Amino acid sequence: PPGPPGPPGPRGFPGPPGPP
Amino acid sequence: PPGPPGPPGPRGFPGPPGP
Amino acid sequence: PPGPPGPPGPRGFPGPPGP
Amino acid sequence: MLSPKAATLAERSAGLAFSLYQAMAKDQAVENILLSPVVVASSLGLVSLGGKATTASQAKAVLSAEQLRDEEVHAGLGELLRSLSNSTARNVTWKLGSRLYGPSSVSFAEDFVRSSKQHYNCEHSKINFRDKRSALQSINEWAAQTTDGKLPEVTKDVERTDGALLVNAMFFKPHWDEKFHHKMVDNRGFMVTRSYTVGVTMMHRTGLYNYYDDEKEKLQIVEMPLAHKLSSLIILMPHHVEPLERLEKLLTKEQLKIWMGKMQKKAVAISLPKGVVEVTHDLQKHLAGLGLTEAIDKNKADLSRMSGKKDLYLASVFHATAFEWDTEGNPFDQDIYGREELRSPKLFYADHPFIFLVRDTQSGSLLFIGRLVRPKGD
Repeated sequence: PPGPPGPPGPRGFPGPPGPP
Repeated sequence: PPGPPGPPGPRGFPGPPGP
Repeated sequence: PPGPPGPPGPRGFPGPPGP
Repeated sequence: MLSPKAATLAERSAGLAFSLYQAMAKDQAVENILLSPVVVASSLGLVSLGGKATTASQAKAVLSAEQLRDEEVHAGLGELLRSLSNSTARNVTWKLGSRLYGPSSVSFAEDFVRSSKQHYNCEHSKINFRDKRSALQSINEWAAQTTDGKLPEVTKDVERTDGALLVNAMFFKPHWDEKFHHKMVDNRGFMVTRSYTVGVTMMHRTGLYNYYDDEKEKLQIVEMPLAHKLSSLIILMPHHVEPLERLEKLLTKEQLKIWMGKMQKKAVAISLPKGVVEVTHDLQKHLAGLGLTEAIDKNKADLSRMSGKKDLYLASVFHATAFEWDTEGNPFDQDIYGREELRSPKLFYADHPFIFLVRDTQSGSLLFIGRLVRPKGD
């Protein structure tokens, strides 16, 4: 039988700051 | 056989407020 | 064997406007 | 299976552990929390066993056990404790030691040692607190031996040295009903805040888990059955990286029942920090804030069943735990899922602070409660 599905990729980059 | 690829990671955290 | 890691998540949402 | 008496005491213990968690969460010197309800309750049972008049009546009041006979409290808690150390069916690593340290000049009554040993497995030793270096050594070595090195030192200092110290030392390692693969571990950041990250080892598994995403209160909740499904580890985590205060206001036994009723068994990819979390709490002040005012008071305490005399008071209630997140659990068949069932899983990606608890699947009664705010890491 095949192995378990792999782990998730890493969390994405944080979002940009909002406007002033 | 190896398992399938894992899921995409979570979305990054939202950005900080502006100035 | 475990599957390979998924891709990285997307960029977070923009922050709120500056007060 | 617990007797009806023990089940009633487990419920009292659970209600108290919840009140204590909420009190400690309001304290900003408190970071990580690790609490065992029966062990907290046993501290109050010991005070009732060793105290008289209002010292003891307050202890029962904090436990909401006013309408239980004294002997019912000690018996029900004893059956609980013996059950957690049974290891017959559970296949879950639990080590607990309980030791009452008294001043060298104070003789424990023969009747109290027999009763506290009988009901609470409590050990007793006079220690001389004038020799502080040696006093810490006795406590720390006893705790390390109790936990086979998982808790190598409980405290660096004993502030109040003229009374009794109750020390509980524990090691707890949940054993999953469906094990994680030992190779599904890697290194990632844990965000303590939005500006402080600690490098941790994370472990990962995708499977079918009871799950609920509360979009309105922006939190996820997931249920992880422990070995042989007689208890579950529940994890509660907000969507964003935030102090847990907001979630803690929502958390109640009633709200939990609502959340669990909204859960559905779904494919979930769970990512958790892997490793040992060590915490020592001195519950003294928090128990006093909950109503145990006289036991902890040098000038009020009546613990003369403990010692015959009446200058002894409860100086500290040390509650020290090593809680280990590990991959090990029961093996599971080829595929009780299929090629179909695990695709597009929900992510429960615990890279920021969360609350967790262990619940008894049968009586819904709390069996452990805590939160992870700052993991250890290099």
